[PDB]
This record gives sequence, C-alpha cells and structure tokens, in this order.
Amino acid sequence: PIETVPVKLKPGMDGPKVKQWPLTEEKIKALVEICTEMEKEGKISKIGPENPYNTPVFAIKKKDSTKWRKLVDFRELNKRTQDFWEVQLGIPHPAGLKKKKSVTVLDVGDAYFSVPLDEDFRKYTAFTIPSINNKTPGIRYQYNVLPQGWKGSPAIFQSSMTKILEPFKKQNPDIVIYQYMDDLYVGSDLEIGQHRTKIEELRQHLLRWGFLWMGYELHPDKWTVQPIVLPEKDSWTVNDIQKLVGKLNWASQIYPGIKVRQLSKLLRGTKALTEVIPLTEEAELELAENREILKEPVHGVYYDPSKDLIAEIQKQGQGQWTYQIYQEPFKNLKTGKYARMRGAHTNDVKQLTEAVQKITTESIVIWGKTPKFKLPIQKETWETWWTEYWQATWIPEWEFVNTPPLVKLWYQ
Amino acid sequence: MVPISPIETVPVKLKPGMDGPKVKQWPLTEEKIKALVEICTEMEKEGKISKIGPENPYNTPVFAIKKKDSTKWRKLVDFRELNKRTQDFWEVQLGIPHPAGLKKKKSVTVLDVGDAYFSVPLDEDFRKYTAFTIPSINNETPGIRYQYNVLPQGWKGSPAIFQSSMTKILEPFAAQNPDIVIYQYMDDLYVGSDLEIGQHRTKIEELRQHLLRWGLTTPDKKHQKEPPFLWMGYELHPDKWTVQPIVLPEKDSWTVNDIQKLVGKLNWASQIYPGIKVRQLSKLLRGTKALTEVIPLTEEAELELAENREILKEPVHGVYYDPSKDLIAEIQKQGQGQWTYQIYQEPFKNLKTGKYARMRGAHTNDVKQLTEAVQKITTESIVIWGKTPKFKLPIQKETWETWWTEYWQATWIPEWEFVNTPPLVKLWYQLEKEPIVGAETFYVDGAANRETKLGKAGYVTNKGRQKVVPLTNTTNQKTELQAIYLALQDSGLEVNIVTDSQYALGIIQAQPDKSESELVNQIIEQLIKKEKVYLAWVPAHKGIGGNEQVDKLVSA
Ligand SMILES: Cc1cc(/C=C/C#N)cc(C)c1Oc1nc(NC2CCN(Cc3ccc(S(N)(=O)=O)cc3)CC2)nc2ccsc12
Ligand SMILES: [Mg+2]
Repeated sequence: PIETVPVKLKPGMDGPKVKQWPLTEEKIKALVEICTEMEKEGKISKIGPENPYNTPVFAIKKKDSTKWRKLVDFRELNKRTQDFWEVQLGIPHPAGLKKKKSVTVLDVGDAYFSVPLDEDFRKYTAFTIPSINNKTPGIRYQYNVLPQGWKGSPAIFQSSMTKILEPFKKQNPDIVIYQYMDDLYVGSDLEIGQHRTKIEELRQHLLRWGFLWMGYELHPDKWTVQPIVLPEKDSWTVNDIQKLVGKLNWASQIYPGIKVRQLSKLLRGTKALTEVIPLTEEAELELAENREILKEPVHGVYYDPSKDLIAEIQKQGQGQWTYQIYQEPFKNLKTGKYARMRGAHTNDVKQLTEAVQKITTESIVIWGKTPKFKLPIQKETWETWWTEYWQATWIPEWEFVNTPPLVKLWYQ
Repeated sequence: MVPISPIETVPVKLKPGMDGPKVKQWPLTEEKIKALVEICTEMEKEGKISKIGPENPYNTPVFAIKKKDSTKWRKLVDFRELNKRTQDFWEVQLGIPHPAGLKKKKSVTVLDVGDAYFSVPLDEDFRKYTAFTIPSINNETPGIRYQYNVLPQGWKGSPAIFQSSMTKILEPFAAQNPDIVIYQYMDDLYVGSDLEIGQHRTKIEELRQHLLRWGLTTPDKKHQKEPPFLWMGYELHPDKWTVQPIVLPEKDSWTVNDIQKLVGKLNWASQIYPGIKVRQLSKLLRGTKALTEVIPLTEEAELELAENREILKEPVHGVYYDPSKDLIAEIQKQGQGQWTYQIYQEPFKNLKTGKYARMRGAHTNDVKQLTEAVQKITTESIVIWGKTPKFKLPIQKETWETWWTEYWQATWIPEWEFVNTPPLVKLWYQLEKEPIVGAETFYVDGAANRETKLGKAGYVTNKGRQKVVPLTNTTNQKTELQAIYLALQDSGLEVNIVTDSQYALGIIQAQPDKSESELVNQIIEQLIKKEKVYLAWVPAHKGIGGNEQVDKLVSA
C-alpha cells in the first residue's frame, strides 16, 4: 500500500494536546520495550520539539494474557479527525448480528500496521513515554502506519478488509461479520461446536492474507429490556405497600395507565410501618391491572442514530450491578444486570470497569457505537484506577454521578 | 581541522496564516548605536548573526541597556512580536524531579554548556524572521541589518530546541554508560555516579570526548558551588535534602498581600515539615483582589500561624530514595477538613511529607476525604517513585468494610493497614435496611409559602403523637429537613421516619458527617444519638396515610 489516503482534521481545529498521565515504573518499562521494537520495524519514529501535539498512552494486558500491550487513548484525536465516508455513504450496521446465537470477537488490529499513514497527518499521532519523577524528558514518538484505536484506521483499511473477507463470506453467507475499530465480530446461529469451527476457519484465512489467536464469545440471544416486576406476597406490611406505591409511581412515568389509588386507600390512617395490611379486592385488581400493563413493552421506543446512547449503572451490592441504555429518559432501549464480576470480589472499581467494558461491547453489537456512561463513582477515584483494569482497545466517554439516584431501589 | 558533526536543525514554522514581525526600530542615542555596532560586530565574527540586504521586509526592535557596576552596554532584541507569531513547541522542561525521588550519588560534577548553546543552528528558512536594525549615526546612512544564525536568547523556541538538541547528542552516551546519571538545567549539565572519584573523573572526560564530536567545549562551572546545591528552591546535600530556609516574618499588620506570601512559604515547607496547616490563613483570602488591603487575623488564624512557627522552629530534612526498601505512606486527620501525611521507608526517616485539604462542598464526611487524600498521595507517589505506597490509615478495617459494602458509589483504596493514631476516622451513624419492629413511626412533612417565606414543619405518629411548628423566612426544602429534625428530637432511641422529600433523602443517603447547613448538622447530631433509625420515602400527594394527614397540617 504505497499510496497513503489524504487525512485531515475538522475545520478550524488543531491537533490534540492531551497531558500524559503518570505511569508506574513497570508500565513505562513495558512501553519502552514495545516501542523500541515498533521503532525497529518502522511503525513509529522519534519526533522533534517542533511537534507540540500529544495523545496519552498506557500499558494493559488483554483478557488472560501475561504479555504487556500498548494502548493509546485516541479519544481526543478521534473527535478532531474528519468524519469519514471513505468508500461509501456509510456502513449500514448489521441488525442481524445482535440476533445470532453466538458472536465471537477477534482482534485484527495488527492488520493496521501494514498500511502507511499519510505523511502530513502523522504529527497528530504524537505520544510520550513518560519518565519517572521527570528525571529524563519523555520519549517522543509519532506513528508511520495506521494506529490501533484511531478512527481513520478502520475507515482507511475497509477496502482491504472487505477483500480479505470476501472468499470466506462467499462460502458462508449465513455468518455475519461486523467490524468496530480494531475488532471483528463473527456471529452465527450454529450449534456452539459448529460455530467455533469456523472462527479458526476464519483466522487461518486471515493469516494467509498477511491473527493474534485471541477470541471472545458472546450470546446476544438474551439482550433486551428487563421487565419491571412487582412483589407477589400473601401479607403486605405498611412498609411493603409504601415501597410498592413508590415503585408504581416511578413506573407510571414509563407506562401509561398505572394506578395506585386503590393501593393508597389501604394506607388510610397513621399506621406503624411493620403492621400487616390485608389487600382489598379493589387493590388486588388494581395491582393485577398494573401487573398486566408491565408485561407489555414500553410505548414509542426507537433508536435514533443521530443521538448519543446513554448508559447508567447502579451498584446494587454483593457484586451486582444494574444498568440501562437509553437516549431519552424513561425510554430504555436495553437494560441489564451483572453478578459476581470475575476476579474482583473485593474491588468495586475493578467490577465497575468490567461492567463498563461489557456494556460497551453490547452497545457495539446492537448499534455499532459506544454510549456515554454515567458512573456512580467520584471522579478522582475513577481517574486514579480505571486504567489498571482496562482490557479493551476502545475507550468510551463517561461522566460522574455525585447524588444518589432514588431509582436504584426500583431496579433492585 | 578535526571534522565535527553538525547539530541537526529543527524545522520551524510560523503560526498558520501569520507573517513575520514588522516592528519599527526605535531611535537610539549615538552612544547606544556605537555600543550595538561594537557588540554586533563581535557576534558577527562568531557566526551568531549575519548582515543582510534591504529586501528582507521583517524587523524586530533592538535596545541598549547596561548594569550599574558592569561598565558595558548590553544588547537586547525584543522578540515579543515574533514570539506571538511563532508556532508552539513541545516544552520539554516544565516539570523538575522531586528530591525525595532521587537516589543518592557518591560523586556529582557540574559542566557548563553555555557555549554549546550557540552551536545549535537556527533553521535557515526561519532566520529571515529574526531580522533587526541598528540605526545609523545621524540617520544619514542606511541602518545595519542583521539576522540570527543561532537560537536567539528571548525567542520562543530557543529553550525547547536547545534542550532537545543536547538530549539527542547525549542519548548514546547515557545509554552506553548506565552507571552514571545526566541531568541538564539551563546552561548547566549535572553528572553523578557511584563510581570511585577516579572512574568518575574518567567518565567526565569521556563525556567531554563525546561532546567534542559536535565541536562542543565544556569546562567546569565558574566558582564551583559547594554543597548544598541551591536548585529550584531546595538544598540538595550529599546524604539529605531539605527546602531552603523557611523564615516567617513578624508583623502586627497583615495585608491581603502578606497572607498570600505566607501560604506560599507554608505550602512549600509542607513537603518536608510535617503538620503544616493553611486553612485559617487561607480563609482570610476567600474573595478579594486588592493585595494591600489589611485583614485582621482571627484568633483561629493566629493559632494556626503560631502552630506553624512551632513546626518551623527547627529545620528538618528528608532522605533520598532506596529502591530496595518498601514505600510507606501514613495519613493523619488534623480537623476542619485538613489532612497531613508522611512518606517514608524507615520509621522516623521521611522521604517527604505533605498535606491535603477538603474540597468545597455543602456536605461531606471523613471517610470520603480520607479516600480522596489516598488518591492524591497515590498519584503523587507514582509521579515521584513510579509505584503506589503501602498505606497506614487511622481507620479500622471493619469501619472501611462497612463503608464500602454499603456505600452507593463504587470506591477503592489500595493495600493499607490500620494505624491506631487518634483521632480515628469512623462512621458516625448507619441507617437501618428494614423498618424497626416496635419502634414508633413518625410521618413528617413541611411546606413553605414561596412569596411570604412562611412555613410549617411537623409530624404525626402511629401512637397519636403530633407536632406542627410555624416557621418564618423559610423554604420548602428547609421545612422538609426541619420536620425530620423534629421527629428525631421527639422520638426514642429507635424510630421509623417516613418522608416524601426527595431532597432530604438525597442529603441523608449521601451519609454526611458535617455540613455547611446548620440544620443538617443538627440532624446529624440527632442521628449520632440514636440506636436505630429507618428512613423511608413515599411520593407526595398520593393519599398515603400519615403522609396525607401531616401534609394538610403543614400546608396552611
Ligand atoms: C545529577 C543532578 C544534579 C542536580 C542539581 C542541580 C543543582 N543545583 C539535580 C538533578 C535532578 C540531578 O539529577 C539526578 N540526580 C540524581 N541524584 C542526586 C544526585 C545529587 N545528590 C546531591 C549531591 C550529592 C553529592 C554531592 S558531592 N559529594 O559530589 O559534593 C553533592 C550533591 C542527591 C541525589 N539521580 C538522578 C537519576 C537520574 S537524573 C538524576
Ligand atoms: Mg407535602
């Protein structure tokens, strides 16, 4: 690929100038060895003081891998890079991917290092391996080839990838392959044994076109909007009915026709919270009518590709996390729950970081983009620790919730 | 003639769309002109500048200044205009090492690389932008016009290009001599090692032999400074480090400017003098911009200052870093949102100290502040030593476990152990998860008239206890908190409380232990006195019993 593709920034925007955050000694050492080899291979080059730009870097370990990996935080460059319609007016996201019984995620980011980057754009990819305690100036590099995690990389390489996959797609017309950034998502409705067979049948095809051997197994079969469920009890205390009326009143913002009048009637007076209140027939019917309403889907819910996806997360305790994805309040496009996060029974922040990556993966499969997270954590705690548990080659956007939402109860 | 390598030129550009400077030269006295001709004639013979013709359309004004005892004129080219129009550079010298992060070195030599500076050539395509004019005697001949061939002193890019050029020249020498350390500061080059003075003096000569490859002569720094090195405000001694003398002045009249200079010294000193505090002296600056305004010191600000004078009475020092020992960080609560800490490897031998001050907020608690201090120290330690320290914290393991398992946010603090150093951080109240059997149930409510600011707060209970209190100059949110306060005041040690105030719930569910609101603080004092409190929420105006009854009581 001698010819580079002309790449520009958006009008009236300069390159990124993002501060490098401090790194532990062992991560710096990892980055020095990685970048030394990358420099020997021509993928990056040392830059001079005439280049003032910067994008942060750090070091991670892919899922269950002892080898250090470099990850560049290109979030700032990506939003400053021109919008892309490299080949066509757009890539119609495959609505069938989310329907496949199984979906496997292959890391094909290594393919990017075979395409040279436009010489005039390279300066905007500058990054710094920091020193410890400022004892030496950081090591300054820029990219010579398509970098992993950059918006332009999948767009520029798309003509090549589509040709690499054509023979495989030709034989398997029922296998849906989707690409997001550095990752290929390969899904099939086959029996789990038959599905896996083709994945290795797909990378070997890739290895002969110029790999990683890493995978990820999803099952979008079970992704939807979880229903609102109400308790089924034989005896209701005053407290139980107050909680139920509160939940139903919350639900009434989502579902029309929710009523609480007959249930509130039961609370006539000033009763001790632990007192048992018998349900009347009128309240039982009303509760049944509410229960029926809650079985149906929410009215007027639709994905608008022009708006951002928003993801909220609640800590429920004991390793459980609930989350909702929406664009407009009370119009959830998907909701879910997580339990027993792996290898983090005593670390909230690791559990939250893993939830963020799982939710982002689901968002990519369903809509082809990442949501903006509302994180139940103080900014300084998240910003100190999240890179310690990150294992994905993309990074979403996030904001911080500092006031406890009352609705955590309702998703319990 | 020994061939020397050329120092690689950095390509420089002007900011997009901008042209070079075109500033008029000022008229100069005959004496200043004579001086500038003399000076520039010498710079010309050394290659620093070159005469140019009149086709160059750019110009930067030049001046002639002098010192009182120095019986000579000084040249000065004012590159302010050119700097506004020159591209940004990578400024690779903003941060400096912290002494506590350095390992001691047996021997340190200083080299002067002032003359090496002038061997760094200026990008030739950019030289035209540096043109200046020496006016002629009596303006009867064309002025003498020059341009720079070297990095001009005062030009935007000279510091970054100079340091970058040296670093690249030094890199092979540092990589192939891992038993020395090299550090550059201004025109100074600092070389240290743990070699015997013999092998050390040899590495220095080898470094000189290396620099000659680019024609760079480097003698020793005039009047070799004995220890300690006076550098960036520190005293670097062979075995110890400290800040330079911290001397607090005596005064009976303190202005808004005096208090700013005292916090600066105190802040600087807090990196080695443990227990420094600057809240009460900072509070006297909350909002003002006239520095000469005099602000009386509160009896609390005087105490704080006197406490600092006690700490500052005698000098202290930190030790240098030993990578083979553990790194340990200990935190103490000081009060009023203030925190101090020490980082050390052996007991009583601090690497450095520090402080942390609570963020501004209507509410907060000690555990959140301790967590924030931990994150700050964590980040500082990574900067200085490239690793997180082990923490010693004045909070019981069981207190922390209760906090993070029940707190609604994710939270985390790295490996740490309890240190029994009062005052200990604790949880002051914990609400029940379930309603309490046999405890009286208070339904509370409050309301206020927006226009008149008149309101009411009260409660009704399942035992028929009731109260409504009329309030003046209040708001809905205030009456809602006042109602919870009354229920706490009038109930036994165990109580169930039912509110419809999402605002009140949001406050209490944040688990504050102190507030800027005196009413919230009174509520906190009541919660601390209870054995069990269950707080439940219901939506207003839905006909919920008890809540409906009290709502009408406080709504007129
Ligand atoms: C080498 C050096 C010197 C200075 C001084 C500036 C001034 N003004 C600053 C820095 C950042 C330096 O840079 C590094 N300094 C160290 N360590 C130091 C070495 C010096 N000692 C103090 C000392 C020791 C011996 C004598 S003596 N007996 O020769 O008179 C005099 C003073 C403390 C530790 N480590 C590194 C690692 C990478 S850079 C670098
Ligand atoms: Mg009310």
